[PDB]
Amino acid sequence: MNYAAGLSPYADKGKCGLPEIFDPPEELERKVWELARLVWQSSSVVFHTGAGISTASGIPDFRGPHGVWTMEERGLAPKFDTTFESARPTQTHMALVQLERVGLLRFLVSQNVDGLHVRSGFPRDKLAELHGNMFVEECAKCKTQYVRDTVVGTMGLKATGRLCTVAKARGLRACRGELRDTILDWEDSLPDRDLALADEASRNADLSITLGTSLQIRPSGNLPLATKRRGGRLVIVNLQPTKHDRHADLRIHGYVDEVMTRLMKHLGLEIPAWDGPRVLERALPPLPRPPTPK
Amino acid sequence: KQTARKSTGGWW
Ligand SMILES: Nc1ncnc2c1ncn2[C@@H]1O[C@H](COP(=O)(O)OP(=O)(O)OC[C@H]2O[C@@H](O)[C@H](O)[C@@H]2O)[C@@H](O)[C@H]1O
Ligand SMILES: [Zn+2]
Repeated sequence: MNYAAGLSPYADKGKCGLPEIFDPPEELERKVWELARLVWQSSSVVFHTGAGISTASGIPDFRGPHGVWTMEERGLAPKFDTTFESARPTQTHMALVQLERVGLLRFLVSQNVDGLHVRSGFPRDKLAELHGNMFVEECAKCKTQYVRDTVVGTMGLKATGRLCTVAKARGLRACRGELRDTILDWEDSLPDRDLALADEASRNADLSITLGTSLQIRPSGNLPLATKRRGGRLVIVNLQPTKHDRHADLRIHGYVDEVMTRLMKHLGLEIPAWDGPRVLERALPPLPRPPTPK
Repeated sequence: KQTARKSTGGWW
């Protein structure tokens, strides 16, 4: 049904529709408290997010019980409560903006194309959008990018119809390259610089925490393992199983909004309210850490 | 070394 967007029909959709698992309240309470300890005691924390952190906004995931691939695989279409334009950042989106402001998040690697991290105000220089961003187009000639307020209008790295305006020939001519969407199709190369930065942050983290991804798509799904190579720790947060459950130092099965609400509570940090779509290109210097909670 | 394409597979 996605083709349509003229996307490849030859993808391997992975394991779709596995049962959800829910930790009982007491265990969960225990786990989120342990998470806070890890986040406070680690000096370099990298988060990795997937489609599961945008479900509370009305965007479906891919392989959940009602995921877009899960439904397709069984001959059904999925259902969209919201458009990408009208989607609102969730409490988890807003929590990550705050973590970064206070220095508790070194970097954020996302697989999501819904544009919400950017639109929530998350600074672009701490973010790798490894699979693209429905609001971003890019010059085929010169790689310069343009962030738009509306979706760019194609997927699969196709010409959007606009042209590049960067200055060429010592100021005499415009680039005029075709702008293209940045939505990777199946088996496209990841963007070099986002991957190189995501890889660097993952290899250097001493804590990687995954949120709302079943980790089945590489290489983004393999980045949280890099941390374990230097003896850092891995935390997986997800309702379904994930491909790398056996490497987790801490596994939490619960709703991300609920997990991040509590985490912030233990950390002493309010979750900012969202004003509306606001692009921040570069991080501010860090606000000071809150009073040591433990 | 090893590919940087969006797909399903190992990390080794
Ligand atoms: N509110 C929630 N809280 C916690 N977990 C959740 C929530 N909502 C959904 N989940 C879980 O989030 C996970 C999302 O996994 P996938 O749908 O596989 O999405 P993701 O891992 O981001 O997919 C990777 C890639 O696959 C692609 O085809 C698309 O390119 C995508 O970027 C699912 O396992 C689902 O159980
Ligand atoms: Zn250009």
